[PDB]
Amino acid sequence: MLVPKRVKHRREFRGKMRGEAKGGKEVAFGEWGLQATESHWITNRQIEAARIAMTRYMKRGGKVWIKIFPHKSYTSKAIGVRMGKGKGAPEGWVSPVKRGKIMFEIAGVPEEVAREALRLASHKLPVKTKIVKREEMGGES
Amino acid sequence: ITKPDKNKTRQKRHRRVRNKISGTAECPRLNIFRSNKNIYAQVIDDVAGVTLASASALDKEISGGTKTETAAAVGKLVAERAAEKGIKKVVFDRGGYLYHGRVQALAEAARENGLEF
Amino acid sequence: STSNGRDSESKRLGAKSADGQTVTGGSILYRQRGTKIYPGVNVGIGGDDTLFAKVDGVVRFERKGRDKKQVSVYPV
Amino acid sequence: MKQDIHPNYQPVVFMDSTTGFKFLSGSTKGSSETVEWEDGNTYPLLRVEVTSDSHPFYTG
Amino acid sequence: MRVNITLECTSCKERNYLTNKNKRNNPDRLEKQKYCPRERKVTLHRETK
Amino acid sequence: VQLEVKERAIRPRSLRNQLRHEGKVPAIVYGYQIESTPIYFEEKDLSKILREHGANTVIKMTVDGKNINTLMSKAQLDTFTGQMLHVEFLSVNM
Amino acid sequence: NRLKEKYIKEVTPSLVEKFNYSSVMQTPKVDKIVINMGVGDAVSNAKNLDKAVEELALITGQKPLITKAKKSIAGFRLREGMPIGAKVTLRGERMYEFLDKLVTVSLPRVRDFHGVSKKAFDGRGNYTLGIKEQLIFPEVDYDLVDKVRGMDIVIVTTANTDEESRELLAQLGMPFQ
RNA sequence: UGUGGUGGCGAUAGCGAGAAGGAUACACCUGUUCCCAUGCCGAACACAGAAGUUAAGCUUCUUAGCGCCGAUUGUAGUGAAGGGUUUCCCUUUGUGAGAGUAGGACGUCGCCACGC
RNA sequence: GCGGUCGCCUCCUAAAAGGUAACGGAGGCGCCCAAAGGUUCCCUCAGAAUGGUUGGAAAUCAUUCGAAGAGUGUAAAGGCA
RNA sequence: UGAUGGAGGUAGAGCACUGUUUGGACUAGGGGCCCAUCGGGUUACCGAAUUCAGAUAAACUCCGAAUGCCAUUCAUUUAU
Ligand SMILES: [Zn+2]
Repeated sequence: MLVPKRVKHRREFRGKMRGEAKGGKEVAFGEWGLQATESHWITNRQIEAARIAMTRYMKRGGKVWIKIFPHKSYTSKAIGVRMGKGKGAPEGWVSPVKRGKIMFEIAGVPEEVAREALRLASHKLPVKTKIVKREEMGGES
Repeated sequence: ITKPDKNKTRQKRHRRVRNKISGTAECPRLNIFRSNKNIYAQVIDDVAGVTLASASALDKEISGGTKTETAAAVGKLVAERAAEKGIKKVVFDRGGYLYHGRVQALAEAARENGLEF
Repeated sequence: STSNGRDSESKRLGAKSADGQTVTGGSILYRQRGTKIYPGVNVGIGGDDTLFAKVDGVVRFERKGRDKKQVSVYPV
Repeated sequence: MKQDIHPNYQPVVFMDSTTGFKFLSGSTKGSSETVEWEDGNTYPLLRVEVTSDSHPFYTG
Repeated sequence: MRVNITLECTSCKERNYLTNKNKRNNPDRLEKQKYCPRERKVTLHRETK
Repeated sequence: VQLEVKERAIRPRSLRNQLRHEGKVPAIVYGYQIESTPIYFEEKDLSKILREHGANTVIKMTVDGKNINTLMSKAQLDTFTGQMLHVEFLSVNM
Repeated sequence: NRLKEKYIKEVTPSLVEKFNYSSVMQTPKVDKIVINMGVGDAVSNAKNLDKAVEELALITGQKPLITKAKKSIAGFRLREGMPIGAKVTLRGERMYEFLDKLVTVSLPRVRDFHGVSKKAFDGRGNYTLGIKEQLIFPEVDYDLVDKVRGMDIVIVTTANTDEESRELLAQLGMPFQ
């Protein structure tokens, strides 16, 4: 149970949510980034697999931009228990992402290792991605 | 230290009394206005906001002092100019004060000179 | 079980007479808790922030500059 | 000035070893001796002889 | 601590009013100036004995 | 100098869903002397203005007339493709 | 008394000759002296407050207030409403008589004789000198004083700079070191 | 015409920053014997005055720095009508956002007295 | 069946009038005040900056900045400078 | 149905308070090791204070839709 990122509570349970679509919320700091094209949950461990697939084949530096935390609690029942009684134990820290967001921004290293490690993290996410720079820019920094 | 101003609190207490009671439809306001060397008193109305009658400090009859004497003179002039228009049931103001010192001097001179309260 | 299973009864607030109407002697207008609307002409406030129409007239709502609202009754 | 609450003091003459700095007040009282016009017509007995040059920060 | 108490009108002798006190504060007999319907004047009312 | 100026209605209605599937640009223009209209553009010419000078060019509106020197204010765009919508202008002139 | 008349004679024209006003209604004044005596041991006994109020009433012709807690600190053992300190103010000659007392009697009878510590500035000239001793003043009985406390005194003027407060109190005695 | 006094109108009235002012007004400043006052305190609070000075308050004027109010519109979202997978997305059709605005904006209107 | 629950009150689910169930998601009640009531007057907090013996992270202060960041006998909402 | 004024915090926006949490600049000089039996706190956090950019709400709000609901000596058409 390798959960990286948690919350200080002030609630325990949350409703099982609903997701339709989002917009905007583009490249801020890195020189390269993803775009999700789906709408699902993203649990704890997938971002740690993203960490490792970033950091190993990003050899010797190059900055990372983790941008998305889990916030919401899952639950789950107990096995062998009928339908009926209250919500089970909080087992999961899961935050959803819809199409158009950016999981990670990347700068500091030329494009080869960038597209490498971005492919290397994308296999350990259930989301088809794209690969975006600061492609369309209203200012030349 | 800045000196806090004084007329601000006086007009605050005006606001509290008017927001308690003005109600001046046919029973207008009496008016109690201080300065250093002067007493101003008017009769101001609602809804239109037009005065009815006043009594000047140092433009008219006699003096007096920081006393009842100017104030009784003002009360006489105000009650007589109210009797000119045939008005007997005015509602007071209070300035920003209690009824002690340049107040009941005006008040009872307005009372027993022929104005019902 | 869980510790839930604890609710009250719906005490049925909300306005019970809209604008442009005519009112009997002293009936309810918009039953509040907490002053959300300050009174106006011919309006009474009871012991439970309920609102009155004394003179039989026309209920209308107003501003208070920017801040909050005023019931207003006007006779014929 | 609220009645019946004040302590006791008068313009007490302050004697000195030099020149008689006799021009102030004091709470404690005593025998009324230097009832004088240029000074208090009160007690002198507070007779602090520090001349303000007894520790002459002003003079040396 | 608090007991259901009735005021006694010491004039007409009728168990007229009713109120509540806290007997940790007041070990006395409660005496106020209240009204009576049978007598129509403000009357000293005591605690029932 | 040689550009595309179309015109629109006050409310073109919920035909606006169609468009986006055609290749249209619905947007805002409000300016300095001439206040404010709706005006279409196309996508494959703004990117050719991006290679003319860059991202801070000089815009001259052509109905074979004089110019509205707009100096583009915002562009935040679509998910899932990343292309042109909501092209706000501002004619901060000479 | 005296220092009013020094303002008449020499101080206020020197303040004009330095600061170059457009009226004497532009001039800084001296108004308040605020005095504080807390105990803290009045958790145990307020008889320190008793004789402290006795000492203060023998200093000037007042009796102070009895200032309560306005907090609740278990570290100091405080609830609300626990009386702590006492407040004396000064006006009139009791300004100037106490000023000349500080010139003449008390302050040149304080051990480790150096003068007056300077840095009480507050930016806007608010010199508070937490006094070491209680036995300084000639009104003090050695046979009554039981602690080795001193005095909290707030002095408030209308001096607008620390330079103005320096020049005024230097022209009212106060040997800054 | 200026001041003072008392009125409404969403601060477009406001905050800042700066410049000028005392005929009168107002306000500070003189003192408390007198009414009254302090959980100490003529600082306020009430009084008895009129020495000074425009210093501050206050009045006029500037200023889009702060703050407020903002069209045109794009788009999300959404009623009615439809279709594929039903997680959702798309389309006919009315109706529109919040943002980011361009700009306005350092007031308008009421009554009386006095100086006039 | 064993467990747990059975009356009342504040929120959310509750689909922007009301209303609307679940062994749904939350908290409290079975009192208290002789003034914590009524009237009439007077006052403005939370904080933050600096100087200041006992005095320290803060006891009492003083000066300024400061729109609620406090309080409102008791649960929660809604109010109230 | 059309016209008219009204009840209000669902949809999206959802930052201003209550919240969650990201990276950049500053820090109060704190916690040391101390160089100590005052030049540096070099160096480790610079955290609180701030402070810039970017997000997140069923028990968040600076704001705020259609649509339904309530009314009208209203207008049309029909039978309630
Ligand atoms: Zn009786």
